[PDB]
Amino acid sequence: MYTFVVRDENSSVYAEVSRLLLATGQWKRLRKDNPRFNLMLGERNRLPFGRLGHEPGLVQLVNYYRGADKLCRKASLVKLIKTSPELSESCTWFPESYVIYPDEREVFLAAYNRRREGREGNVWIAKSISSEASELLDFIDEHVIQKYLEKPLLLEPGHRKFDIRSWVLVDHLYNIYLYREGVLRTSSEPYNSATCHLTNHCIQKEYSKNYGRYEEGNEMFFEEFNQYLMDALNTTLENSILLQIKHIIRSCLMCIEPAISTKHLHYQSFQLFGFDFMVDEELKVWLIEVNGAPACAQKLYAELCQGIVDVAISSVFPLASIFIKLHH
Amino acid sequence: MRECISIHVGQAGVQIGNACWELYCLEHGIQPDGQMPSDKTIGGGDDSFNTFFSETGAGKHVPRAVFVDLEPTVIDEVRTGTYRQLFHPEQLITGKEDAANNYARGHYTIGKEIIDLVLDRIRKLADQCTGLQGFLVFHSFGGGTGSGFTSLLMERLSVDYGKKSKLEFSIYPAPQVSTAVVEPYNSILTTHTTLEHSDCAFMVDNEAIYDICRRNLDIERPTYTNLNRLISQIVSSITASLRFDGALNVDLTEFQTNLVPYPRIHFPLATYAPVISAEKAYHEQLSVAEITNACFEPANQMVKCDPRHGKYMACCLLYRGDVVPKDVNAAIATIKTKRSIQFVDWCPTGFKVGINYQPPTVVPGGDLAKVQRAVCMLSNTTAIAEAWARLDHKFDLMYAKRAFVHWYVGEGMEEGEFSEAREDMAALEKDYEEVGVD
Amino acid sequence: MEVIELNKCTSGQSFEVILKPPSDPSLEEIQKKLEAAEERRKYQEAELLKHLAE
Amino acid sequence: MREIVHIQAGQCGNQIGAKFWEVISDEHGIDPTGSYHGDSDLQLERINVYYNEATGNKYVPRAILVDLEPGTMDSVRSGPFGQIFRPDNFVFGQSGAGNNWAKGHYTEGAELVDSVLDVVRKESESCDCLQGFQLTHSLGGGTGSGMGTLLISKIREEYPDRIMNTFSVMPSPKVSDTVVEPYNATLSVHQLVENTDETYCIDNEALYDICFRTLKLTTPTYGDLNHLVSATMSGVTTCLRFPGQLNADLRKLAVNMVPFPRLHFFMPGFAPLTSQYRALTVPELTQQMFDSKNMMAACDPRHGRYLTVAAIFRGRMSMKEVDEQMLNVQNKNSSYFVEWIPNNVKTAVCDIPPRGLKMSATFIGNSTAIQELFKRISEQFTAMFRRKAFLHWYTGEGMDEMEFTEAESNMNDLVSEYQQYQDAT
Ligand SMILES: Nc1nc2c(ncn2[C@@H]2O[C@H](COP(=O)(O)OP(=O)(O)OP(=O)(O)O)[C@@H](O)[C@H]2O)c(=O)[nH]1
Ligand SMILES: Nc1ncnc2c1ncn2[C@@H]1O[C@H](COP(=O)(O)OP(=O)(O)CP(=O)(O)O)[C@@H](O)[C@H]1O
Ligand SMILES: Nc1nc2c(ncn2[C@@H]2O[C@H](COP(=O)(O)OP(=O)(O)O)[C@@H](O)[C@H]2O)c(=O)[nH]1
Ligand SMILES: [Ca+2]
Ligand SMILES: [Ca+2]
Ligand SMILES: [Ca+2]
Ligand SMILES: [Ca+2]
Ligand SMILES: [Mg+2]
Ligand SMILES: [Mg+2]
Ligand SMILES: [Mg+2]
Repeated sequence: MYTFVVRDENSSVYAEVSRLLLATGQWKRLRKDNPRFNLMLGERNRLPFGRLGHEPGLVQLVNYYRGADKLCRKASLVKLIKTSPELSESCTWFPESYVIYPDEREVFLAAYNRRREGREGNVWIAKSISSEASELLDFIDEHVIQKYLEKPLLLEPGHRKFDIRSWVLVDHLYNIYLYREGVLRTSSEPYNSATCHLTNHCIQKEYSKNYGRYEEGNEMFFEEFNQYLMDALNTTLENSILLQIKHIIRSCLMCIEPAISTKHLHYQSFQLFGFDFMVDEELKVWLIEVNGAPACAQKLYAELCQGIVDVAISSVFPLASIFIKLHH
Repeated sequence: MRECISIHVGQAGVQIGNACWELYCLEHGIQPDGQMPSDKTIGGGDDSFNTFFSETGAGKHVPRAVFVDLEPTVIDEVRTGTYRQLFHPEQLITGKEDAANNYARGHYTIGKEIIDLVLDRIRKLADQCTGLQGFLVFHSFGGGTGSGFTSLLMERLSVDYGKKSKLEFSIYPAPQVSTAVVEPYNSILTTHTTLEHSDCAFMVDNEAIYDICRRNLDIERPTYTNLNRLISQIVSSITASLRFDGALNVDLTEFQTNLVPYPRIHFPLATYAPVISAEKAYHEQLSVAEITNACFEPANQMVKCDPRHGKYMACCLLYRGDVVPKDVNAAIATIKTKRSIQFVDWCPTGFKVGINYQPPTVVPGGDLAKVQRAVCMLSNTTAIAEAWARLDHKFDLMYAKRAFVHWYVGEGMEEGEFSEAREDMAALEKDYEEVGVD
Repeated sequence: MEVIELNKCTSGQSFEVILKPPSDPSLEEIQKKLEAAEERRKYQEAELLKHLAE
Repeated sequence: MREIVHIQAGQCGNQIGAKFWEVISDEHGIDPTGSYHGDSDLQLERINVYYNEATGNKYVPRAILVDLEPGTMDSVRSGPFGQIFRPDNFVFGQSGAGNNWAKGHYTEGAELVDSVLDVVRKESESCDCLQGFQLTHSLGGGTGSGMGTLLISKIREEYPDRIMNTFSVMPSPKVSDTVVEPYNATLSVHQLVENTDETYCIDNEALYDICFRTLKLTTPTYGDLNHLVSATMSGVTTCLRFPGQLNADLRKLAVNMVPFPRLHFFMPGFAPLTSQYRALTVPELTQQMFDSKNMMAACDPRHGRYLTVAAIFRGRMSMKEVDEQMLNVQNKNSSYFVEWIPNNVKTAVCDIPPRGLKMSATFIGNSTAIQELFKRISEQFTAMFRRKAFLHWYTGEGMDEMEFTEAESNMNDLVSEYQQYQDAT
């Protein structure tokens, strides 16, 4: 009999994981503060990594990688990509970005002034969209600024934007598992270069009349998107987009591996990641963000969560494929 | 030549001290009867080993050490053991009934009755010193004497030797070999009372030593004898600079200068390699690069923690055996491009290196195999605060219910000293996070 | 890197390699604590012996 | 030399006390004449905890035999090891106590108590470092219960800085002599709550069930019950009588086992309990040790939570395997161990096994389920007290009804105190 604790009630993914473990009859849940656990479904903030791996006779596993915030924070990612030689500023798959404190202000202007000088695309986005640098800087003082993909791939019918969410699982041995099923969080509004710009699933259901016109929940899954690519552009999702996604995933994860690996550590880590990608009109893939505590598509919760138990949990705690192993 | 006085307090301190002086004798070629053939200046001298050993007219080399325990049984072992001839009885101080794993009992009730006798015996050794530089104090956190009496002794020493340095070798409590449920209480209590009086303290977590013995020496259930043999190796490599010719950490003041920029943050993490079982007939001798790379594996640290998530303030590499500086720098260059080594912005990223050509000595018939070269890294990393957080958490669980507190109040201690010592620990954890976290 | 302060002798040598530049209470006050603790002990015992006398 | 002074009072106390000295005398290689004939230095390394050394290298138990009538003590003096006891340490009266706490505590007992304390003082004065005292007695009678607790109160007055330890036999209607046993036990428990540091609660109900259900004894006698008790007493004192690191003296044991001063009543357990040549593996000892059917207090451990536990394994065995099995018990049933006392289970291992066994395990638990024992006594007490039944036996000795009311309230407080910590998280 194995034991585990739940310390993140708001976790929808591991709520299902916790439900699956109990339904196995070979796992027992303890109080959130009972130390004699095998598995910790930890909280998102201030997880006490320092208290793990100090229980004699307990192989302890936690569902987060200590130090992974460097990859899953707006400013952290930008700094990691510019400062890591494994990635370098010669990173062809990451949008030109700059960290701005309410610092790289002078650098953001040096490149901004060159774009208005060159008369080329000079639209950016701020987060933690405008062609005027002053409006962005005045806004942050009330973050990060990267180039806004003004030439994005638009789905038809609709002439509309979207983004790609990929779920990546990393086990205690640091194998990279890419869930075969992704989702396109689409914008049900046509793209206007002068709600249709932010593909967020929440902004689409709250500020879009056409929420659900083309696809249910503004979510197009890979089976359909692949067929569209074949019918519209005479290509496959694998060749045109998925190769670049796999390349970006392992590049990012292999970069921080020396800093977060638990290979020789007194406790073990696994973690589910959410990568968000943008595709341009020329079928180039861009990394937008990495989510350290992502949710899953309603339809795929069952399959993904079951794969977490198979490869991430039962692999360390055996009982009595839906992933792609990105080798490295 | 400046002398150092070693003080061993409680069972842990006494038994560990017994293992270190045994190892010192083997290293300096001092026989159990105190005679030292290689010592040509009979009955005197100011050599490097004279910082730890005095000399009698008959040629005996006597450890500059005092053993203190509120119970006689442990120190009776030294009185009748192999090296009984080393010490004169004035150095071995024992009581009748111990502190019963009760800090308050060791500090107030029983400590008050024996503190003056220990000081007088220590004063006797200080009077034989032409230039005393300070003390090395060995003790456990968890015992009633090692925790309670040590903190009282450290207080009085600051009064009677305000200028002298004081270094600790502290045994951090581990349930796999612990003997009292209240050891977290005694740990916080003695760390709070001793903090201002200690210049540099090397914590050894029994958990880490235990697992090292099981994993690298193939000991199913290690005993104190197994643990203390290994701890004496680490202690020896740390004090070798005081006992041998050299230019790194030549006096106790240099330990503070090289390892402790912030006074309260005076707990360097010790990492040792290699640990090879003597049962392995043939073993591949590890290189300078391999044993240096091992200095950044948590599995080899004296306290299990992750320096990757934390910043460095200083780093010393102490090599014993066949090591030349060229190989050290080559190994360091390689490691810097593969490890996560972050220093605080206000500190240089570097290593103070010391090499002693004499390879490590091993107790004949012990568990550690002879090796061609070994290294002890001393790194002041903020990651060692993980041990404080673990300890303060166990403290909080029990104290919220006042569990066992009556044992301490009954000895004259006030309940407020608990939260005061806990507040001090809370501040200590805050300091570490300021220095190590962005 | 940069090697500095190289010192050599018969028994070994030491040096420093840099990879990158940066960017008490008195005896009286103690005695009052001890005697105060011993006082509380005697008080608590006296109250016990008072309870036993009753 | 941390000497312990043993006291046994009343019929029950002197009968279990005598068996206890027969058992440990054999373990330490001492014969009925006081001479040593063992083959291991471990037998004598801590022999001074319970034995005085006399002329001719004789070993004399540091035991004081007390009773208000000579009957049981005359039997002890003629028993197997009767001659080993110091003659001057037999302190006895003639009137008896009539199974009456008031007689032992206030009238008949008061006349004899000073004589006992004279012998206690002579034993203590010659102690290099006196640990404290251990008393064997029952709570349902008059001498052991009434005079036993009077002795405890007067010993504490003269030796307030010494540990007070008792083996207290709890009455049960299943194994009962008189109907007033709940009165005597309730009055005694209040004394114990205040004036002992450690009390092993030995329930005659548990002893009988083990003899009947487990050992297959259809008609158990007191002699059968005492065989379990003397075997348990040998186990719980193993750490005191042999060299060791854990719970090796009375005060360190109390520091590990008593988180709150009044909650010092322990459930003892023993394994194996067999009706016999078969080898008992380390996993088997551990499961049986924590099995309620091996407990001596007739309380369900799963009805409460463990504040603290002391375990002792005796015999040649794998200490590695012992550590593994103890960790398995806690990690498998961690809900029954309070989480606000980390690492509250301590384990000791002694190389010398008890007589007849290659391996044994003794369990000492501070569980909140012990409240079931005090609730049982409180219900039986109240059933009679509400009608003042049998009170005249006590008012005739000078006691007032108020003192019964206070003893009732005190034990109900004790039950409420245990319930408080059974819900703490
Ligand atoms: N490494 C090591 N740890 C020890 C040794 N002896 C005891 N300990 C640890 O020290 C703690 C117990 O404290 P002790 O040193 O035995 O107690 P004490 O200082 O003698 O004080 P008293 O309570 O009066 O006996 C526990 O955590 C033990 O695991 C030893 O020889 N080596
Ligand atoms: N550089 C860029 N170019 C083009 N579109 C961009 C962009 N940066 C962001 N976007 C758009 O803005 C949307 C929201 O981006 P953002 O990374 O802030 O989502 P978010 O982090 O606030 C919620 P989640 O964590 O689920 O992704 C993206 O889905 C995308 O449509
Ligand atoms: N286990 C055990 N219990 C006993 C023995 N003798 C009496 N008792 C119990 O002790 C209680 C009676 O106390 P007793 O010792 O006979 O009275 P006392 O002589 O005045 O102390 C009853 O609950 C009996 O069940 C015995 O030899 N063994
Ligand atoms: Ca000399
Ligand atoms: Ca000072
Ligand atoms: Ca009379
Ligand atoms: Ca008298
Ligand atoms: Mg986000
Ligand atoms: Mg001790
Ligand atoms: Mg009777």
